[PDB]
Amino acid sequence: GRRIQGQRRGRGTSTFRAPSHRYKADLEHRKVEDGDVIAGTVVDIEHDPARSAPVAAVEFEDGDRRLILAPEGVGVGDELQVGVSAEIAPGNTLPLAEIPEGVPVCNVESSPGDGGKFARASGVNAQLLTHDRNVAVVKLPSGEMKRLDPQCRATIGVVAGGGRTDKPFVKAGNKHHKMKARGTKWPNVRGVAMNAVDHPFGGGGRQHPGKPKSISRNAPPGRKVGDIASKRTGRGG
Amino acid sequence: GKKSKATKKRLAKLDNQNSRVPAWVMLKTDRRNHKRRHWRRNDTDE
Amino acid sequence: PVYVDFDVPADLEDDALEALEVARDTGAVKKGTNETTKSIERGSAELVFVAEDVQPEEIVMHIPELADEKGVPFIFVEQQDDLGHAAGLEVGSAAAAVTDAGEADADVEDIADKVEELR
Amino acid sequence: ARSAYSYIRDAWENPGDGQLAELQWQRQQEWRNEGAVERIERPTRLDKARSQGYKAKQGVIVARVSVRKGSARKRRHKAGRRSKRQGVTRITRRKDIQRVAEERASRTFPNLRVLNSYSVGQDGRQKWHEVILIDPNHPAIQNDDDLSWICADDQADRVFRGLTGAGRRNRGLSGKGKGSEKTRPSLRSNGGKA
RNA sequence: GCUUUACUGCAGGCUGUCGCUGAGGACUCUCACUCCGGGAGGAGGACACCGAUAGCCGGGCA
RNA sequence: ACUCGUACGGUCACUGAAUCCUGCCCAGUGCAGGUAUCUGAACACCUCGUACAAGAGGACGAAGGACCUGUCAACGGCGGG
RNA sequence: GCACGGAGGCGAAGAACCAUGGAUUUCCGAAUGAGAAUCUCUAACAAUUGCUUCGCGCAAUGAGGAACCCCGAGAACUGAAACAUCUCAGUAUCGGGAGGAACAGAAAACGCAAUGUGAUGUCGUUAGUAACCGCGAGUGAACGCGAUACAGCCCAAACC
Ligand SMILES: [Cl-]
Ligand SMILES: [Cl-]
Ligand SMILES: [Cl-]
Ligand SMILES: [K+]
Ligand SMILES: [Mg+2]
Ligand SMILES: [Mg+2]
Ligand SMILES: [Mg+2]
Ligand SMILES: [Mg+2]
Ligand SMILES: [Mg+2]
Ligand SMILES: [Mg+2]
Ligand SMILES: [Mg+2]
Ligand SMILES: [Mg+2]
Ligand SMILES: [Mg+2]
Ligand SMILES: [Mg+2]
Ligand SMILES: [Mg+2]
Ligand SMILES: [Mg+2]
Ligand SMILES: [Mg+2]
Ligand SMILES: [Mg+2]
Ligand SMILES: [Mg+2]
Ligand SMILES: [Mg+2]
Ligand SMILES: [Mg+2]
Ligand SMILES: [Mg+2]
Ligand code: NA
Ligand code: NA
Ligand code: NA
Ligand code: NA
Ligand code: NA
Ligand code: NA
Ligand code: NA
Ligand code: NA
Ligand code: NA
Ligand code: NA
Ligand code: NA
Ligand code: NA
Ligand code: NA
Ligand code: NA
Repeated sequence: GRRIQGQRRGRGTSTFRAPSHRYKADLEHRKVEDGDVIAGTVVDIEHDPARSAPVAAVEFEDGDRRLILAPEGVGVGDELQVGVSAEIAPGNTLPLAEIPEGVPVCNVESSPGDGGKFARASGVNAQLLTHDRNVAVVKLPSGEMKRLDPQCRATIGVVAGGGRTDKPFVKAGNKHHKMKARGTKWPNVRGVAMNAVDHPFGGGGRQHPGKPKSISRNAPPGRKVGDIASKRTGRGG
Repeated sequence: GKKSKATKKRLAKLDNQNSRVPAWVMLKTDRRNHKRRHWRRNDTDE
Repeated sequence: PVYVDFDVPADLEDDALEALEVARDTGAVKKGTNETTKSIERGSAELVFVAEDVQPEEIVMHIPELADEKGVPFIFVEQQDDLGHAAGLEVGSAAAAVTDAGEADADVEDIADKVEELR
Repeated sequence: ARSAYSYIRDAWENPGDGQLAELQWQRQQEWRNEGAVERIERPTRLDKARSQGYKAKQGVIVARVSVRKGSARKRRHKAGRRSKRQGVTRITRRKDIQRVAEERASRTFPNLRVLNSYSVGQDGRQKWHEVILIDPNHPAIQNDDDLSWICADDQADRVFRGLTGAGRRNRGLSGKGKGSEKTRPSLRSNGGKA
């Protein structure tokens, strides 16, 4: 047959790429030699095309102007601090170790100094639970317990823009506009609505999957479609 | 369209190659321009 | 480095090269790793020199143990061009051998003893 | 008595033992950071180089080349093929890694000609070889009775035509008797069956 | 052309083994190697990656 | 490539606004988890064989399978008496 | 000039014509200062190399050629009255490269087993033999011999 859509993706052609040239900034924590004396002022609050959430422009004492992952409750004029000695207030960045437990955090680093990887989408947050001279247990938004190096820097507060998911798109047109800002092919044609040659679920006099939808982890690309290595399906039980 | 100096030189040449075999040549050889390109019925390169 | 098992103090190295220079003018000297090797093998070696800035190291790796199973004394030298110049060459030399000193057997003998003591 | 050279050689019979072992464990670290073709002032194996024609002289050059280990990097068939020709994983090239290395070097020095090459070890994913090249245009070589032969026009791009030592063994030209029916005088004149 | 529990194979995935690969049936370490860090240095570590091979799955493809 | 992205994400599928709803079935097929015991290749190892070798056998046993379990908004099924 | 017109001209100062050698030889073109559909913009071996007075100072490479030659990559139709090994075939085609010819070549050979031959190509033969093969269809040498032409040498190391 022909390569399925999932396979056309990987080639990275225009249709599948994200409009990178239209993006603003790669939101990452700053690199401080050490000390914490690094502080800056919020200059403006801008919209981030890549995340559908706000982001804050900040000017640092050392003339550095950079956009930053804005937590909720950060306004123009506010003073933010990034370092080991950072104060413990919303918008400030400092290693998990210096952070008190029970405090919601966002934009958490997986490796000290990697700039932040976890908890960065609209209104999400991580929850620093345990400390130690070795491990810093954090609970990510998915609910998983992640052991982390306490030297990993993070930002206090929940990400801005919370609740974005509460409103329905209502119409195709709205989906369309959002989709246009992401690296994604949209709308979606069902496999069963295709021809045998185009998808493992294609063909037939009527529409229905040909075989069972749960597919093995070992299935090859071109065939791994439907419910990938599902441990269970349905709602029952 | 906008032509370059070179294109213009080539068009000029084609226009020239489009002239007739002079009268005297007919006499000098005791007796056709196989390159008669019409602007409408024919087509030039480029 | 891999064939170097002890460090020769700058001063010692200086005295050693000094001895070598007179050795060429009074007694006899062998310049070049191949010629040094045959000395150690033929026994006609009293003191052999080996540079430490030799690349590749294979060119000399053998000198130590060979000299040790032959009872011949050897000393290390940081530079390679200094050993070559001290031997009287306009070029460098990875190894040199004092084949019968000359008006320096006293120093050589001592330098040998100093190294032995230097372990 | 033994030449000093004999010692370099005797060491390289067991590159995984003794001082040479520790030496390699160190070098490769630097090598894995160098490029694909690095020119070097001195051969890592003097005895071998000299044995193969090397000479501390103007116009004689040496270079270490790195090449990946393993079978052919082959793309699977994109059209009909009988089962016999659908292979990918077990297919190996007919040119050995050493020749690949000799060619990568010669291309790097367009004006030079390959003289010979030898192995200098390998880690788990690549092999290194040192190639000896010659400047057929330098008078220091055009006047050398033991090398000026490589200056002749018909020696141009000799590595690409298999005229190298490794090139000739790989062409199955070692045996002068039985077994070399389809190799000598050339693979191509024998309809490519050797 | 297409399908599948048709025949035969071929990619791919999983898994064992050998090489890279080192010090003291469960374990510590650091020095290769990998990753984070501008760097100092951190994490990981003889595993992973990669090369070779073996068993299983394998209309994704011939 | 996704990705100047990080689960309020994005990938793979099914159904197809709203409203009232969505029963029974895990035997088969699929997927997933577990597994005393059984089965399970090659290297290394042991025995026999061979002044070596081919070869035969043994010990050990990974994934996988048997076996057990979970799962149908998973493929699908919902009869005769 | 082909090219046999009109006008006019050149040649005994030996023209035309032919041979060899030299002068001139625009732009693009490997195309090389940079850019470009044959043009343009502000001193140029661009790029990769060798030597090096370490300065592009001295040099090299690049591209072409009817096929031939050498080194790599490598099908399928077809034949087997289907078809998978096999066959078509190491063919077609593709990548890299040399020369006027390439390649090969002075035995770690042969093995008419010998008290024998004596670098290598090629031609004739050996022979559709030995050998391979769903032992099917098919595939398929060599030594030797008769010829052609003949040619044998240099390093590494020892010792200096
Ligand atoms: Cl969305
Ligand atoms: Cl060459
Ligand atoms: Cl004979
Ligand atoms: K066929
Ligand atoms: Mg980023
Ligand atoms: Mg939704
Ligand atoms: Mg788009
Ligand atoms: Mg749809
Ligand atoms: Mg349809
Ligand atoms: Mg299909
Ligand atoms: Mg339907
Ligand atoms: Mg349906
Ligand atoms: Mg006109
Ligand atoms: Mg020939
Ligand atoms: Mg990296
Ligand atoms: Mg098929
Ligand atoms: Mg130009
Ligand atoms: Mg047939
Ligand atoms: Mg038949
Ligand atoms: Mg054949
Ligand atoms: Mg024979
Ligand atoms: Mg000589
Ligand atoms: Na279908
Ligand atoms: Na026209
Ligand atoms: Na070359
Ligand atoms: Na063959
Ligand atoms: Na059709
Ligand atoms: Na069932
Ligand atoms: Na079931
Ligand atoms: Na001319
Ligand atoms: Na040039
Ligand atoms: Na220059
Ligand atoms: Na037929
Ligand atoms: Na048929
Ligand atoms: Na067959
Ligand atoms: Na006879």
